[PDB]
Amino acid sequence: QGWKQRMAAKELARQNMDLGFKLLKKLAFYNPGRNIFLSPLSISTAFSMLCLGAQDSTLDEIKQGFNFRKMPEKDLHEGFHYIIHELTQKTQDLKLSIGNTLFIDQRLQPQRKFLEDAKNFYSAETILTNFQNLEMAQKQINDFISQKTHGKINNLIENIDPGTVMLLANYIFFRARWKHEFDPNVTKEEDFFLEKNSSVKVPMMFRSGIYQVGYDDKLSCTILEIPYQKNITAIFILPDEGKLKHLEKGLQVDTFSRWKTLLSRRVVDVSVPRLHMTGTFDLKKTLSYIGVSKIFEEHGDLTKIAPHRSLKVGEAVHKAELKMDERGTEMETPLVVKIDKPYLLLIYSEKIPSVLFLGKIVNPIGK
Amino acid sequence: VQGWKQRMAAKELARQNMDLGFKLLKKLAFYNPGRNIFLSPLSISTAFSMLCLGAQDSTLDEIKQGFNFRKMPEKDLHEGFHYIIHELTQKTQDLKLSIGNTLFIDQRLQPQRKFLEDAKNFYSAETILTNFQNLEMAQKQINDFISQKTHGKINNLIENIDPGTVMLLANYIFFRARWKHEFDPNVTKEEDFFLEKNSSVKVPMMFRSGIYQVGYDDKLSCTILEIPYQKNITAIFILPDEGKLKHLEKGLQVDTFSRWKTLLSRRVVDVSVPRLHMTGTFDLKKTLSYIGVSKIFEEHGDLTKIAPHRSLKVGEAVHKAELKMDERGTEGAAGTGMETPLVVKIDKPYLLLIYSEKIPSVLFLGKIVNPIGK
Repeated sequence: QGWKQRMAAKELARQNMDLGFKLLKKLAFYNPGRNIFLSPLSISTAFSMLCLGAQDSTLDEIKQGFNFRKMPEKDLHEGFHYIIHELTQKTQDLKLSIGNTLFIDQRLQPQRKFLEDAKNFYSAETILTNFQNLEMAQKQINDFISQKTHGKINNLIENIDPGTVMLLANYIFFRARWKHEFDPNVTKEEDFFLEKNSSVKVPMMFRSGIYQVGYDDKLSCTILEIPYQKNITAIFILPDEGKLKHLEKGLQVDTFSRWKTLLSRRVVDVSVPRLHMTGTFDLKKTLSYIGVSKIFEEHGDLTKIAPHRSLKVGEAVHKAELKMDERGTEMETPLVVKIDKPYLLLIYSEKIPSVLFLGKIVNPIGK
Repeated sequence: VQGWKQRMAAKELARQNMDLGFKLLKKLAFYNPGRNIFLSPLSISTAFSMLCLGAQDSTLDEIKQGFNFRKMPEKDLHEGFHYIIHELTQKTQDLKLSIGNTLFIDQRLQPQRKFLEDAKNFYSAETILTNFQNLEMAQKQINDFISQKTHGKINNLIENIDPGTVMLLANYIFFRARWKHEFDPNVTKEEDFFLEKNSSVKVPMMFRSGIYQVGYDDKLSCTILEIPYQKNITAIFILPDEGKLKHLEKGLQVDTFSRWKTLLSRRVVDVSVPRLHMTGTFDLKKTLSYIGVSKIFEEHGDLTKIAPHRSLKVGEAVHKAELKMDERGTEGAAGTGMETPLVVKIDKPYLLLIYSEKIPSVLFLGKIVNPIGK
């Protein structure tokens, strides 16, 4: 019946919503005035997969920071196997792929149990790499990712710290058709105001129709939902002028369960910018913001990966990519909501409630 | 009319190119013994025929001499290769084939429009401006372009750029195709591939039983198998008997293949073919030295039609061919969804030829000494 696997996925996806908001708060604090676009779910798959090979302090600190301690390990890996499988899709209405690749030096001896578990549960490959020549190792890695991602992720690695013998690559892609397509001709190049007096011309889409919309008088932010076809929803949170920081600080799962109350089906004249977002994150620095570091340190806890006490994830990279355009399947006083100022974006799956992406878009055409 | 003249030029160019390929394979295997040699002689020819659009005097004459372009007018040379590229270039489910020519020129130079338009119209070749004053950035700019254009099939094309380079040529070709009759991925076991006498290695070995054009040449002591693709292309496996590959290389010609075709016949065969993900990268400066072409990589006054500069020369030139051979193929056409089966196991060093049938052309030419090596 898949009942247990689907329950683990729902609990893991729910707990992951909390992680996403914690990372967004820290990433926006340490990187102000910059786009922050990531996939908390994708990041979680990578470090749940590493729990297949971690022990003692490293394993406990990973489960603590990601909140994996609430369920058994057997169900943790069975839940993520369900999540990845359901999501992993190459259809016309949804192009989604979650990639996890662990590069290990070829002189080390990866354990077969880990290798097979990582491939079966997470579809994660373990590639032998020549970390004795970092110039060669960097070329091996980038060539592998470029091939696997069909030229979408090229030059994934641009620097390898000296001493690296293991590197983790996490990458995700998303391309979905809206429930009601936007008119490509009504899409004009409008202004996106970076500040109260700083503008840039960006392609701005437009459509009028029924959307669940509201306003949160606590955070002073408007909430709009533009639905995708394949049971996914794009949630645009447009804060009022000067309340973006206030929104960032107060964002919580309690806020997520609360915004649902303020929604209602209404006719809205929506103006949404197009997006082709790519986010690259050093997972060593990012995870430090949530108290995970031992996995990137030598403690002798990764012997189940390769029999060596000095083993550690020397470098870890996350890459999130999303393309939002007009493609799609196809009453009262019209409302007006034009996203023409810094906003937050959440791509929320409805089956297996999961936050696929979490974005702070300060410039839809910046990079 | 009907494209007859263009299609005749293409056939004459493709035929002459078979001779070049066998000449290059012999020289590359001599200077690179015990290694896989996988290249596309046709792709290399498109690159240096395209440069004939902008070369003059000694450089132009030496290219036409070394590549044997002197036999037909230049108008027909470029119309023939334009036809070859057009027919081959496909991005369908049954065949993904693309031949790429990209000229990277330093941004201080001014590429001439006549050359740019002819190279784009006849050969689909792009001319991208690069900042060769920062060689690290130039190498990443180039490789990222190729990876993006080829969807990650041709990666890290360039690995080194000599200081002073102001022009760089990248020629690259990749290949994916569906067999006429797919192989069962489940029957694909890891069998032995004998690198030498009593020296074996485990390689993924595909298997299928069906009708194939097969034969055997008791003179050169080699087996000839043809596994056809769907879109009018054929994989030609020449399997020498143990220790007979070296003799075969010395003397391989089109005449040899024309004779082997006599020894073929449609027969039921239990074929065992290794899986392949071949990549070959070649410095075209050294490769073309084996056929007497060098001036294009030297400073003469012959490249002014490309860019007006007295010191202009092709500072670097790289060829990269990429191919993947796996089980993918058409479905539902064998048995239900005849005679004594023969047995052909490609389990020792062999030659591979990807042969186009409309415009008889050797798309790829490979010496596989180890299907999982290199």
